[PDB]
Amino acid sequence: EVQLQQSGAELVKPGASVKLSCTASGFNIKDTYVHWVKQRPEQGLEWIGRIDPANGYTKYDPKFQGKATITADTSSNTAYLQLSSLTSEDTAVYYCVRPLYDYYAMDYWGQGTSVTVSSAKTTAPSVYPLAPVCTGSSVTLGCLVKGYFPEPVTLTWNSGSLSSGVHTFPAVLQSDLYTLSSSVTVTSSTWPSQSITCNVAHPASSTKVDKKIEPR
Amino acid sequence: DILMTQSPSSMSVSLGDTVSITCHASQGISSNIGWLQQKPGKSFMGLIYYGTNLVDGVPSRFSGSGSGADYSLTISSLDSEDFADYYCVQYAQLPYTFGGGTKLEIKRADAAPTVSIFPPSSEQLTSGGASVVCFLNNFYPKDINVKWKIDGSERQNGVLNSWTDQDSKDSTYSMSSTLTLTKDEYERHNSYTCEATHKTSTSPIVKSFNRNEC
Amino acid sequence: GPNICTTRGVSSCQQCLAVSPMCAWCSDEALPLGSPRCDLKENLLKDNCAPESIEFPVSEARVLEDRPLSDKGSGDSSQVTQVSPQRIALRLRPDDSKNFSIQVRQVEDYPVDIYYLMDLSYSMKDDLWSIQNLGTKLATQMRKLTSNLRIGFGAFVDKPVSPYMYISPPEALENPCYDMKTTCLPMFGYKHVLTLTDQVTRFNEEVKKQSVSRNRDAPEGGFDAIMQATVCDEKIGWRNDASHLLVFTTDAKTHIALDGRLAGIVQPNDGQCHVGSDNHYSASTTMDYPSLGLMTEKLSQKNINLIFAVTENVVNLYQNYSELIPGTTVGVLSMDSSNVLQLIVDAYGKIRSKVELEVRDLPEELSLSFNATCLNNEVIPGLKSCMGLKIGDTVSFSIEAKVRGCPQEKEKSFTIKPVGFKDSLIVQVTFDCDCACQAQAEPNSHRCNNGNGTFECGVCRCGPGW
Amino acid sequence: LNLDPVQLTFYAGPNGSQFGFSLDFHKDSHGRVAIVVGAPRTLGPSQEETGGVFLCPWRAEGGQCPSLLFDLRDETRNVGSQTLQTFKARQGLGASVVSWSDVIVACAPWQHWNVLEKTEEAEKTPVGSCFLAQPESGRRAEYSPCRGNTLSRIYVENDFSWDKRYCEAGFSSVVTQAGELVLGAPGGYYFLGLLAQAPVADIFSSYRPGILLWHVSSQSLSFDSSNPEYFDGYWGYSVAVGEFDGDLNTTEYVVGAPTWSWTLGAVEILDSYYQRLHRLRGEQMASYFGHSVAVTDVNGDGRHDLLVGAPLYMESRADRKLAEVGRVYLFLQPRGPHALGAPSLLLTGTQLYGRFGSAIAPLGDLDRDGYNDIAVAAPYGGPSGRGQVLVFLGQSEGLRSRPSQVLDSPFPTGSAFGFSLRGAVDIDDNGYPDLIVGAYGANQVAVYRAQPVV
Ligand SMILES: *[C@@H]1O[C@H](CO)[C@@H](O[C@@H]2O[C@H](CO)[C@@H](O[C@@H]3O[C@H](CO[C@H]4O[C@H](CO)[C@@H](O)[C@H](O)[C@@H]4O)[C@@H](O)[C@H](O[C@H]4O[C@H](CO)[C@@H](O)[C@H](O)[C@@H]4O)[C@@H]3O)[C@H](O)[C@H]2NC(C)=O)[C@H](O)[C@H]1NC(C)=O
Ligand SMILES: *[C@@H]1O[C@H](CO)[C@@H](O[C@@H]2O[C@H](CO)[C@@H](O)[C@H](O)[C@H]2NC(C)=O)[C@H](O)[C@H]1NC(C)=O
Ligand SMILES: *[C@@H]1O[C@H](CO)[C@@H](O)[C@H](O)[C@H]1NC(C)=O
Ligand SMILES: [Ca+2]
Ligand SMILES: [Ca+2]
Ligand SMILES: [Ca+2]
Ligand SMILES: [Ca+2]
Ligand SMILES: [Ca+2]
Ligand SMILES: [Ca+2]
Ligand SMILES: [Mg+2]
Repeated sequence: EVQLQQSGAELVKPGASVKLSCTASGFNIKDTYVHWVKQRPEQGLEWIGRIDPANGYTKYDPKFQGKATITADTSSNTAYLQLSSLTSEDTAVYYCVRPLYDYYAMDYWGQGTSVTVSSAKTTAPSVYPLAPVCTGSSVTLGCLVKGYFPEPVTLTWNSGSLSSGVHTFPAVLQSDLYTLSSSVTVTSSTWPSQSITCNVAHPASSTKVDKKIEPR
Repeated sequence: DILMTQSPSSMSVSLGDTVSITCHASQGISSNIGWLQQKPGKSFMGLIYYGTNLVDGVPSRFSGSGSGADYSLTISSLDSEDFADYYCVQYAQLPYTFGGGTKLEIKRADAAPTVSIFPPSSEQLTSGGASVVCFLNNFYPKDINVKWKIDGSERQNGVLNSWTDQDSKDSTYSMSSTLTLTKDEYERHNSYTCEATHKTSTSPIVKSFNRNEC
Repeated sequence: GPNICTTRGVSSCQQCLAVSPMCAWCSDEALPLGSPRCDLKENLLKDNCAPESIEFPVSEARVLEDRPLSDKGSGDSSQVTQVSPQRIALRLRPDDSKNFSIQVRQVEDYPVDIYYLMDLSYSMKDDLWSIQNLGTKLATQMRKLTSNLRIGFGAFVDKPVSPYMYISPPEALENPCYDMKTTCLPMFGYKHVLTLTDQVTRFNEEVKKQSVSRNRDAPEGGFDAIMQATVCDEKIGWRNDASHLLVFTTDAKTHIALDGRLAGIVQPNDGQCHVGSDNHYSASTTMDYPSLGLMTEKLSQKNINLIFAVTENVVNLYQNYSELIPGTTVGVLSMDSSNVLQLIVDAYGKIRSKVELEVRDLPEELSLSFNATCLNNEVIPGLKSCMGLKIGDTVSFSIEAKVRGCPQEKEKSFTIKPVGFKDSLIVQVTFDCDCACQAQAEPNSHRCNNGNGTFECGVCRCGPGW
Repeated sequence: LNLDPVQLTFYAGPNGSQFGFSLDFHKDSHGRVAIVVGAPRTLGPSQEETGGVFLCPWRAEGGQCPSLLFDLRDETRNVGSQTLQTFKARQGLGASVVSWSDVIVACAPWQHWNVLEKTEEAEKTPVGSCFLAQPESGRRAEYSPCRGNTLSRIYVENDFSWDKRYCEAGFSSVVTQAGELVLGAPGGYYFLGLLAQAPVADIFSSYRPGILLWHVSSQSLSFDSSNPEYFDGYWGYSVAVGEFDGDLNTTEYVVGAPTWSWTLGAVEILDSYYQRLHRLRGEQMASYFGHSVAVTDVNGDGRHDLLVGAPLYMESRADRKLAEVGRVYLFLQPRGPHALGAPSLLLTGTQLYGRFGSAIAPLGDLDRDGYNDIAVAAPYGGPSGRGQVLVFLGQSEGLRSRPSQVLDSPFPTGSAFGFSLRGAVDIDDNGYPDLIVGAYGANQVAVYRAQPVV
C-alpha cells in the first residue's frame, strides 16, 4: 500500500535551516515525481517544486528559488526539502505528494510536517483562574493559559472528569509566545459548592500546574 | 502563473444533499485539474485527477466535470465524512496552482451566543498584567463580530481572538476574545464591556463589569 | 590364354567394347568355327582377322583451338588470351580415362575498374578531405600496373527512414546536423556519383563537392550500396574485359538482411537495379538490406572483387564476413582514409595472385582429377588452385577425365574456367561406345533364323521385340 | 502428418493490408475459438496506413472478418508546460497480436511519439504501443512503456543512457499463463533491445484515455548495458516463455537477439527479474539466429525444450560454396540444474533463399501419439519458391529429422506463406489440434484442420 511517511514536527530558530524528509513505503521513490507543497491557514496551498528521484532533476516555483532545495536518495527511499534562511512566514505545514497514475497529477499525500520558526526560549505558561462577576441558573467559568512556548498544552478539568459543556480554544501566537483559553459551563447549584480545578500540563517545560477556581 | 478561483469559500449544507463546488482558471487548462479533500485536522486525500477520473478508493458519489477553464466537483448525497475542506489544483502549467478552498459545514437552526465576561485574576494583577476575557459560546451561524469598550469607548489594540471549529454533536461555533492591558493601564478605567453582534438579534448582546465594584 | 575379353562370352560388338578399353571386335565374314570374336587387337590379327574388320576405338584428346597466351592485356578491346588451349575434343570409350592439359596466365597490363564506394556518415567527414586527390595519386600508382585504368565513385549512409533518420523538427530533415553547430546533407541511402572513367580528375573534382550526412544508429546501409553498385552495370560502367574492384570504405558495423523490420520494411531484397536517372537508390525505404548469399551471387555473376577497406575497430567483423563471401579481401583503413591508396594497390595484388579452376556442366558419369604446377615446375597432385602468384606468372594443370560406363547421349560438353577470368577451356566430349558396323546392319536377315533376327558385325542378334 | 491439405479454410482482409502478418487463436469466455489477425497496413481514417486487427469467427467456409476497433486518432496533451504527442501514421497496428484469457493484445511497434517544451523536444521516435481489448465487454486499454517526457538535450548530456525513445515496444509479445504481458522492444536503449512486462489486470486498471503518460507500477523493464556484445543486438526481436529452472512458481523468459555480438546472434533464458540463466550463441554470423524462438516439450519428459530459428543460415556445399537455406536448432532441457548443451538436432533448409526457420509453431500433439510436434515455416521455400510449412513429429529422443508432412502454399508467388504460424488449438472441436498460417503478401490466412491419422 502506497504511503508517504514524513518526518516529525520541526522547531527551529530564525536564520537557520531545516531538512524535512519523506520516506516512501510500499513502493520505490524512483517510480514517480515527488512534489513538495506548503500549507498555511491564511495563504493556503502553494506548490514549492518537484523532483524526479530517478535522475535528480528538479523544478521550482520561482518564489522559492533560494529557499527551497529538493533532493532525493533512492538508497533510503526518501525525498528531502531543505529550507534556508528561515523566517516567520516559512512557518507552515509541508507535504510531499506523488501521483497515482497520471505522470503530472497530485494524488497521494504524506501526513504533513509542521515547521515553526521562532526565537522564543522554552517558557512555562501562567495559568489564571476565571470566576464570573457578582445571577442566572446557568453558570460559566474559565481558564487562561498565557505566555508559553512551544506548543502544545493539554488542558483538562478535575483531572479530565468534567468533559461535557467544555470549550478549549486553539492557541494563538502573540509576540513569540502562545496563549490559550478554556471555558466550562454548568448549573448554578454545582458551583461554587462543588469544586472545579483547571489542570494545565505543558510537557515541554515539564510543569503541571493545577489552579482551583474560587469565587469573588 | 494560472490563477485558480474556487467557489464558494464555504457552504452550510445537510446530509443527503447534492452540492457542487466550482473552480475557474484564468486560462483554459484542458481538464488538467485535480480535486483534493482535507478532513478536519488530517492530511489530504486525492479525489479526482484529469478532470473526471476517480482516484482509486474514492466513492462514486464524487464526480468531476467541466472543460476549458471551468470545472466542478459534485458530491451526491453527503455522508457525515464529507464535511471537510476541498481544493482544486491545476497542472496544465508549471508552477502548479491551487484554489483557495471550500469548507463544507453542517447546517442548523440559528442560535444566539451565550456571552460571559471575566475580569483579571489576582494572580495576573500582582505580576503586572490585566487580561479581560469574553466567551461567546454555542452560536450559529459562524459569522460574528466582537467589540471591546473601555469606559464606553471602543478599544481595538491588544485584542486576541480564537474560534473553535464546529462542535461535533451540536454543530455550533464558539469564540474567545481577550483584551490584555498593563495593570497600570487597567486601573485608569472603571467600565469594561464586550459587545457581540450576530444575525439572530438586530441589537447586540452587551456584557459588562465595573472594576473594584462587585 | 583366355583374357577378360574372351571369358565374358559377349553377344555383340557393343557388349565387347564395354568389357574393357583394351578389347577389340572382329567383323570378318569367314572367321573359324569356335574362335572368340572379342579379344585383344594382337590376338585377332594373329588369328587372320582382316585389317579393315577390327573395331577398336582408342580414347584420345585433340586440341581444336590453341591460341598462344598473350604477353600483354593491353591492345584490342579485347582479344586477350589467358587460358590455353581454349577448346579441345575428347573421345572416350566405356570406363576409360584420358588426360589433358590447361595453361593459365595472370596476364600483365590488364584493364582495371575501381569503383570507390564510401560511407559518408558524419564520422567520415575527415576522410572526404583525405581523398580529394586520390584519383590522380591512384592513377600514378596504378599506371605501373595497367595502361587502362577507369575509376568511379558512389556514396552511402543508411535507409532514409525512421528510426535510422532523424525526422523532427522539420529543420532536421533538410539539415540533420542542425542541433550540432554545423550543416550536412539530407540523409540518403546510396547515391551513384561518378561512372567509371579514365579521366581521373573527374574523381578529384566530384569528391571535392561531396559531403557527409548524419543518421542515428552505428550500423550503416553499405550492403544496399554494394548490391546496387554490383547489379547496376550500365550505370556504374563496369567493362567486360577488365578486373572489377569494388572498394568499400567504412568505419562502422553494417546492417544486414532482416534488420529492415526495425523500419517496417519486410520486403526481401530482389537483387535488381533500382538506381534511375537521379542516381539515388529508389528502393532504399521499401526493400530490406540484402543477405550475404544474395550479395555473393551477384558479385560472382558480375565478376566483382569486393574489398572491405575498414578501420581497425571493425576489421575482425569484416574479416569474418569475408570468410562467408569467398574472393573478398580485407585491408585496414586508417581513421581518416589516408592509407587507402596503398590498401587498394595491395588488394589488387592479392586479387591477381591466385588461379582457381572451376568446372561447369560436368556430366554425372564424368569425373575429373587435377595435378597443379605452380612456382617451380613443381607438381602438387590432387589440387586445382595456385596461390602466391605475381602478375605475369603462368601455371598449368594436368587433368584426367574418367567416364563411368557409357551414357545415353554420346555428345556432351563442359567448361573448365578459372574463377574471375573471362576466358575458359571448353571440352567437347564424344562417347565412342558404338561400332562402325552397326550403321550397316541387316535387319530381317536370311542369315538369322529365317528373318527373325538382325545381322550386325558378323553375328546374329535377336530383333525387336523378342 | 495428419493435417488435411485438401479442404482448407481461407480468411481474407483488404488488399494491401498485410492481413496475416500476425495471428493467434482467441478463446472467448465460453471457450469458443476465434482467430485474431493483425493487418499492419490497413488504412485508417485519413486514408493513411495505420494498421488494424480483425477477429475471425470459426467457419469452415472462411471469408471476411469483422474489425476489432481501436482508436486510430493522433492525440495531443498540453500538460506540465509540455505538449505530448502520439502519431499513429504507419504505426503497424497488428504487427503482433496475442490472445490471453478473454483479452486480446495488438501492438503497433512503429507508433511514434514526441514531447515539445518551448523550442525543445524529445525527438519524434518509434516508442511503439500496444492496444488491449476485451471483445465481449468492449473494454479497451493501452500500454506504452517506452514513452518519456525527457528532452533531447538531457539524453545528450547523460550520454544516451537509458534511452527508450526507439523501443518499438510490441515488436514481439507474449503473455505468461498468470497473465503478465511481456513485450519485446528491439530498439530499446539505443538499439540494444529491452523487455517490458506488466500484468494485464494492472494495464487495464491503470489506463484512462487522454493521459498519454501514466504509471503502471507493477511493471518491470530490463536493463541498459555497457557491453558492446549487446550493441545493435535487437534483444527482444522475438520472445517466448517457459519453465527452465525447475521451479514451477517462477516463469522464465526466452529472448531472441538475432544481431547480438556483431551479428553472431543469440537467445537468452532469463528469470522474471531479467537475470540471465543461459545463453545460446549463434553458429554463423548474419544467420539471424534468434529470429524466432519456440518453447514446447517435444520428447515427452515434461521438461520444456527450446527451438531457435536462424532463417539466413548458409549451408556448406561442394567446392567451398555456401547456400542460404535457413536452419532450426533444438535444445532439449536436461534433468536438474544443468546447462542446456549443444543442440540435440539441427534441421536445415533445402531451397535457396527459402528462409526455413523463419517461424516455428508448437503444434501440440498433432498425431496423438504422446509427443508434441512442431511446424517450421520456409516462407520462400518449396520447389516453386512460393512457401512451405514443414511438420516434424516429437519422439523420445527429440524430433524426427525428416518432416512427416509438407504444406505447399496455396497462394501466388510473394505471399510470404508461413511468415506467421500458430498451432496447438483445436478450432473445430474434433479432438485434434489445428494450424493457422498467415500469408500477409496475399492478405490471407489459411486454416489447416487436423484429422484422424490415415
Ligand atoms: C570473428 O571470428 C572469430 C573466430 O570465430 C571470433 O573469435 C573467436 O571468438 C570466440 C568467442 O569469443 C572465442 O572462443 C573461445 O575459445 C576459447 C578457447 O580457445 C582459444 O583460446 C584463446 C582465447 O582465450 C585463443 O586465443 C585461441 O585461439 C584458442 O583457440 C575459450 O576460452 C572461450 O570459452 C569461454 O567463453 C565461451 C563463450 O564464448 C564459453 O562458452 C566458455 O565456457 C568459456 O567461458 C571461447 O570458446 C575464440 O577464442 C575466437 N577464435 C579465434 C580463432 O580467435 C571473433 O570474435 C569474431 N569477431 C567478430 C567481430 O565477429
Ligand atoms: C598426377 O600425379 C599422380 C602422381 O601422384 C599420378 O598418379 C600416377 O600416375 C601414373 C601414370 O603412369 C601411374 O603409373 C601411378 O600408378 C599413379 N599413382 C597413383 C594414382 O597413386 C596421376 O596420374 C596424375 N594425375 C593427373 C590428372 O595428371
Ligand atoms: C598425359 O600425361 C602423360 C604422362 O603421364 C604425358 O606424357 C602426356 O603428354 C599427357 N597427355 C596430354 C594429352 O596432355
Ligand atoms: Ca574518420
Ligand atoms: Ca545507421
Ligand atoms: Ca521456473
Ligand atoms: Ca523435453
Ligand atoms: Ca506427436
Ligand atoms: Ca481440430
Ligand atoms: Mg556512421
